[PDB]
Amino acid sequence: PRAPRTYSKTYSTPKRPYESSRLDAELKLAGEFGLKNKKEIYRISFQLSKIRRAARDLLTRDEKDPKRLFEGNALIRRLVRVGVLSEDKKKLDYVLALKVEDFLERRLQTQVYKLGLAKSVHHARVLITQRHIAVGKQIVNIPSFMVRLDSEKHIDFAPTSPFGGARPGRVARRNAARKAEASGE
Amino acid sequence: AKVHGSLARAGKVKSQTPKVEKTEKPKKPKGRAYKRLLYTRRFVNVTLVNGKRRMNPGPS
Amino acid sequence: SVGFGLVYNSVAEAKKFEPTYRLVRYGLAEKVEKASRQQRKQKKNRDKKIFGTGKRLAKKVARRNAD
Amino acid sequence: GKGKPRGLNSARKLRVHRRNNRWAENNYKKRLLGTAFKSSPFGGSSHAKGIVLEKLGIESKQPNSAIRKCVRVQLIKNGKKVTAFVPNDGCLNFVDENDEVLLAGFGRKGKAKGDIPGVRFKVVKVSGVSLLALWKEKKEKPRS
Amino acid sequence: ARGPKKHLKRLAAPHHWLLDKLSGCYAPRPSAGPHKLRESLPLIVFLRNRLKYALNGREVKAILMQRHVKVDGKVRTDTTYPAGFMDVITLDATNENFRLVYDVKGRFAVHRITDEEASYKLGKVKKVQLGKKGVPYVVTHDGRTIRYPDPNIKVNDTVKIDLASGKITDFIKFDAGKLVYVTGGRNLGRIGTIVHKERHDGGFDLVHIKDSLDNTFVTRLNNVFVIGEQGKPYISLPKGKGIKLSIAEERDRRRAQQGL
RNA sequence: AGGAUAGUGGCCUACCAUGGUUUCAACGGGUAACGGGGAAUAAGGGUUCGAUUCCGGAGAGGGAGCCUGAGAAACGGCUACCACAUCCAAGGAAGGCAGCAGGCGCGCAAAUUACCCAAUCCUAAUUCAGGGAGGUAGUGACAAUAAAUAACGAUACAGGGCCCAUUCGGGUCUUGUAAUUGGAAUGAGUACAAUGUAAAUACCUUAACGAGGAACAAUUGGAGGGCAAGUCUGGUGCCAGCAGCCGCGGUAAUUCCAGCUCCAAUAGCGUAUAUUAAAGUUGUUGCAGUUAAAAAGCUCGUAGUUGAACUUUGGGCCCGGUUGGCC
RNA sequence: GGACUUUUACUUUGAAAAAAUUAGAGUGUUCAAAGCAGGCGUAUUGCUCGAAUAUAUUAGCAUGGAAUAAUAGAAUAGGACG
Ligand SMILES: [Mg+2]
Ligand SMILES: [Mg+2]
Ligand SMILES: [Mg+2]
Ligand SMILES: [Mg+2]
Ligand SMILES: [Mg+2]
Ligand SMILES: [Mg+2]
Ligand SMILES: [Mg+2]
Ligand SMILES: [Mg+2]
Ligand SMILES: [Mg+2]
Ligand SMILES: [Mg+2]
Ligand SMILES: [Mg+2]
Ligand SMILES: [Mg+2]
Ligand SMILES: [Mg+2]
Ligand SMILES: [Mg+2]
Ligand SMILES: [Mg+2]
Ligand SMILES: [Mg+2]
Ligand SMILES: [Mg+2]
Ligand SMILES: [Mg+2]
Ligand SMILES: [Mg+2]
Ligand SMILES: [Mg+2]
Ligand SMILES: [Mg+2]
Ligand SMILES: [Mg+2]
Ligand SMILES: [Mg+2]
Ligand SMILES: [Mg+2]
Ligand SMILES: [Mg+2]
Ligand SMILES: [Mg+2]
Repeated sequence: PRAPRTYSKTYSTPKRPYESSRLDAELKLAGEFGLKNKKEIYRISFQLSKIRRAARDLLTRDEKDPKRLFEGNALIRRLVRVGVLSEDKKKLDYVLALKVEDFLERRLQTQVYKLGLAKSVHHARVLITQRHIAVGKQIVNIPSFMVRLDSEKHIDFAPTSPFGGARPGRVARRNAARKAEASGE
Repeated sequence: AKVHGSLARAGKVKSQTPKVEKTEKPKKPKGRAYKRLLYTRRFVNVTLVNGKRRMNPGPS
Repeated sequence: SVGFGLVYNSVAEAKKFEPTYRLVRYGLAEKVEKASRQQRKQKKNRDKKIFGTGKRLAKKVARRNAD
Repeated sequence: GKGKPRGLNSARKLRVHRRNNRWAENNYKKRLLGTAFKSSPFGGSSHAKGIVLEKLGIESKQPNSAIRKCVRVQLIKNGKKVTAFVPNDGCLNFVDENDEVLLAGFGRKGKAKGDIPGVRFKVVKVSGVSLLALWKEKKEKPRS
Repeated sequence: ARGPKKHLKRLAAPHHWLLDKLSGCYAPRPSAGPHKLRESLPLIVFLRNRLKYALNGREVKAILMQRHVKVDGKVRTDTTYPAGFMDVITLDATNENFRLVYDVKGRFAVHRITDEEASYKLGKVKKVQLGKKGVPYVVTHDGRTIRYPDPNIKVNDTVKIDLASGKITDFIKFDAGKLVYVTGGRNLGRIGTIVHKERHDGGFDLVHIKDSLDNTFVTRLNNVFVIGEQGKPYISLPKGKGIKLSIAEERDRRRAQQGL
């Protein structure tokens, strides 16, 4: 006896398991964005499915419907806040047209790579997982973080990272110790 | 509808298969690195496109 | 790090309102010596079987076994 | 009016007609008759346990020609006798007789598979050990 | 079964207490008292969850056992004491006075009053009847039995109770145009004036109420509580005054006063 | 009418009357039925499930009966019987885990005889006592969230280049290959400590240790079609086996047994059973009935369903909310 | 309070339909599943936003409408008006 904790699945798997077109398009997304799974693509497609469904029944409602206005503005605000939907094209007809590439563009792994700072998406991910990037003053080690368009200018190297300062790194320290051992004092 | 056929030959082909041990080879990367390998192998290193592409060619 | 703080207007009211476990944390109290929860419950259930002080029962048991 | 009634007040007729005609469906008939619990070797369950009574060599249906290596099993919870296929190259050697075996259906919801006549169960485990683990040598049967 | 229930499972408590889903299997079960269970606010919920003066029930009991809190001028050491609508809560320490009035979201609000306001409460007349020895009396919404009421007082009227002596100071009739407060249903917390009252003899008299901005709503008479004349309430209303903004305009003022 | 009950009432009794339900499905039978809030799937309509965190109900091995009490037909109350069963000195006496933990049994099928009242609350004469209620930890790949198993250089050949690289240089630009080669980076793990906690475990944080085959080595299924992925090599020769289904296997087996390579999903992936979609193969939306399954041989006919048209229209006036439309 | 009441289906609005759950508003639980938190100073003696909203089907309740579909009315006038 206690209130159940709520949980949800964040992905769906596709309908036909083996479509060469979908398999190629998914692998191209994984390669271009440095993803680990097809589940990473599936999770985005699942998020589009919920967003597109919500926008869909809102558009079924006529204009100036209080619910269509209120919820449609909140959905537009959130997607504009996260950068998936442009600052213009602020409409439900335009949130209906959003793609998986729009969401993958806003991952921290992509943004760490595109703001210099990583020289690769795979480099960006390992730097992220290894606690080298702080989105603000907060270290973020999740590559799917959804930078929200106000944090872009705050993304930088973690202050407690050897790429940020205050420590030259564990392996560099051991190697410098060996050199001191061989050389002297 | 006989149910009492000969059972002496069970496991014949498997037990008489010449045993060969797997050849040790360098490990493949796991995870995001393997998908990276698959992406370069199929979309950047694309050289043989027989039909549309080829993936396990036989010797020829 | 983020936590919670209490400042009392004197030590005595701190000892009045603070939980025992926090006072033991600060050395302001002593962790009372009590038996295990199972031991207390078993002792209570054993003493339920005695009516009165029970020293009459002990006297009779001693005398019956002696004679 | 193409048959069925269309009046706004014909709900009783339509629901009763649907009730009558759902008995023509296999699944609805079986579920509402409770035939899995009543007339089925597994009493409606997904798996069952039994004891190997004897090893059988079943001659496969034409045009195939093979000995399919099944076992007669007596189920612990029912006492019913079933025939279970023993799947792999060998693996009949692992089964022996008087050993307990975990049986499963095969996937055709009844309806004996392939070329194996009258066999609708397959051995999954023997003596508490997976046939797959025994076949791939990952594990051994407990002799004692 | 077999007798009265003593526990209140969390997820079965009144929603307006705003108790968290997790961190507990149970909720404070209000004691028997002046207000109904679903319409009450236990003292532990008020002191701990609303006023944050106590971190847990043990501190709520510690506060109450020193006789700081008082409901309608009496100490009420009970932890689950069922304080309700228009109850006056006094804390002699902090010199603080509260009246339990719902905000416009149908929840008890932390509403502060002065000492002069805390000197009295209002009661809705639940019944008027002759007691033994033929002595008339009124019964209010908080269970108060008040002997020798003014004969003009009927049911659904409101009385001003001295709360030092259990005495009526004056009263308000139930007539069209009088300010009322919604104490139940889905319009709980709204304030407006009676437009008219439709009878429905045999069951459920209804009341038509419009607020300041001419928004009309219909509520059962059981939920309607007279609180004053046209304007000028006899109690100090909470912030909002029961206007019931829509969510769009609610959001508009959120973004207005959050950006200065 | 009386009795009984807290009280209404065939609840019961006496007398009296002959009523009451039912093809709009009574009565009976079944249920691998507790009901609901809900759950799964689903374009819409639907289909299946709901023992189970909340609400209501019922029960405490099966029956019945009763005491105390405001409240129980109470079972961690009693009485009796039935079933099971413990102790015994044989005289007797004591029982009820569908509370928690735990055992047996049953089975395809489900965890510790742990710690604590610190929290949530509840009870009591009560701030204090108690609470296997509850919380904490243990087992736990039920389900769910996030997401390591590498990243980056230099040396090898690609080549897409320009002044007709003439035949290649030019400070071209290295995406891919050299079981090379370099220094960086980090947590899995381990621990000073602090934090955490009722006390701890863990998490979060953190000093010192912690990758070169970074052996700190990811699996599960597959590679004829459906259906993404070999006609490569060795084995076997209608055998062994595979194969949901169509089909493979009888000496070139892309289908078996293996090695190599490849594909799919991936800390998960298969198998069985059930159920939903697919199923417009249950059909209201929305099926079919000449010949594929299906128009009763034919007519009458009750219940059901369905059932032609017609009764104040038209014109006018006034109030009067909404978009912008013109500083 | 009536020399005062044709009945019904249907539809509109309102209300009611516990909480959890579903959809959904807000909020950087480091992300997310979640949760109902939190945020801002002058951290010198505290200031402040929230914990929405919708759906919840049938039956019952109140209400507007009067198309559709039934029903009733004055024929031995035992009719209405007064
Ligand atoms: Mg018909
Ligand atoms: Mg109970
Ligand atoms: Mg009577
Ligand atoms: Mg049952
Ligand atoms: Mg149910
Ligand atoms: Mg149930
Ligand atoms: Mg059951
Ligand atoms: Mg009972
Ligand atoms: Mg039992
Ligand atoms: Mg009993
Ligand atoms: Mg018991
Ligand atoms: Mg009990
Ligand atoms: Mg148990
Ligand atoms: Mg299990
Ligand atoms: Mg406690
Ligand atoms: Mg429990
Ligand atoms: Mg590993
Ligand atoms: Mg092969
Ligand atoms: Mg293919
Ligand atoms: Mg369909
Ligand atoms: Mg058909
Ligand atoms: Mg035919
Ligand atoms: Mg004929
Ligand atoms: Mg004919
Ligand atoms: Mg007609
Ligand atoms: Mg979230």
